Amino acid sequence: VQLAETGGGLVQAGGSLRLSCAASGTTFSKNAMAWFRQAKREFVAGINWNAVSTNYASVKGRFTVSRDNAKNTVYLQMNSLKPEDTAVYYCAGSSIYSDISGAATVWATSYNYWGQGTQVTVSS
Amino acid sequence: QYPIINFTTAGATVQSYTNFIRAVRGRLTTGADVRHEIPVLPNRVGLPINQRFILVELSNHAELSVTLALDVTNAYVVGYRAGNSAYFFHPDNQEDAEAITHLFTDVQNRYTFAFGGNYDRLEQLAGNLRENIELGNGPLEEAISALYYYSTGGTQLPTLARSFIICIQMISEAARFQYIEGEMRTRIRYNRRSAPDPSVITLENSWGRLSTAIQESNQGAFASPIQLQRRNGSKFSVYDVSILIPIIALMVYRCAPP
Ligand SMILES: [Cl-]
Ligand SMILES: [Cl-]
Ligand SMILES: [Cl-]
Repeated sequence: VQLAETGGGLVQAGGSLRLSCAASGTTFSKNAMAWFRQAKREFVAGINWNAVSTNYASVKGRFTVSRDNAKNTVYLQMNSLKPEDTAVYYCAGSSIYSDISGAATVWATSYNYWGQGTQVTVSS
Repeated sequence: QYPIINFTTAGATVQSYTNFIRAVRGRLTTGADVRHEIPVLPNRVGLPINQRFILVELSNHAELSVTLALDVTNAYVVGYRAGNSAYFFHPDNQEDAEAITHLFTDVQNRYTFAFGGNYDRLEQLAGNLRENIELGNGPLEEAISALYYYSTGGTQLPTLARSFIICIQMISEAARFQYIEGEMRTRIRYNRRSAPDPSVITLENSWGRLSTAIQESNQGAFASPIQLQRRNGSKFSVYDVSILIPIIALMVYRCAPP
């Protein structure tokens, strides 16, 4: 599996970023996706194959996760950014599970493919 | 709480496996609906969720155990529970998507696979075709182990797919066909394991087609004959329901009983 990410870098506060991740070759429309972040590597957001079920970590009401199966893309829209959100953000996926529910949702081990991280740094 | 039928591969005898399959059939259908002497499974449409599944508890001499969930409409495995986790094949519609959430509700972790439980997909994952995958009490014993260890992290995908293929055939297909049940009793009898021969494979492939033909039949004669294979791979056609009465034990519901 190949991943391509866009978005990241420095943003101020109360300001926002959009992280985007394209995936292939895999069946993306069939895959559970998630976003993780590090400092210090934990679960941020996650979304099932049909995007009718989503989970969030500290980030609730700010970050929203999205996907377009047409493009094999998953998104993280981050709003109201605070300095504590500074981390390296990784997009994760499972070519195995379409939906991961319960505790296992947040285990990095539930996801078998990973994008390289992007530094997101929110200044005071 | 759905009905539970318990079977152990430990000390498995031809009789205990026959009693097991008989009991599985008994739970799949009331037998109220028969067509040309063959019992029809409950009609999916209108079927209340509390009646939708049965549970098959498998255990071996290793004293590992797993719980299979079977859909009463097609007699097919939709998922299973091992320990604190439940795993489900990818549902092909919303209504199936909803049904399975009533299965194994007290498990800590709940997974839905990206793939369905059809042989074509499982074969691709297991790396082998059904005709290369051996069947018997020995293979069921191992399959049960592979399934239990999947929940602990000790089982790779290909071995899981292979273990599904073993269970589905020795449970689902055997409940569907007296003929397939028969070949399994034979393996147990001689304490042997072997890949299923062409007669077994073509029956499996033809179950939906035979359910349709039998239920749409005029007088018991098929409009279109159905080609099957014998054990030795030679081909012959079924023109009539009479010859299948010894063969097929259950049918998916294709239409109103007239
Ligand atoms: Cl195996
Ligand atoms: Cl036959
Ligand atoms: Cl008829």
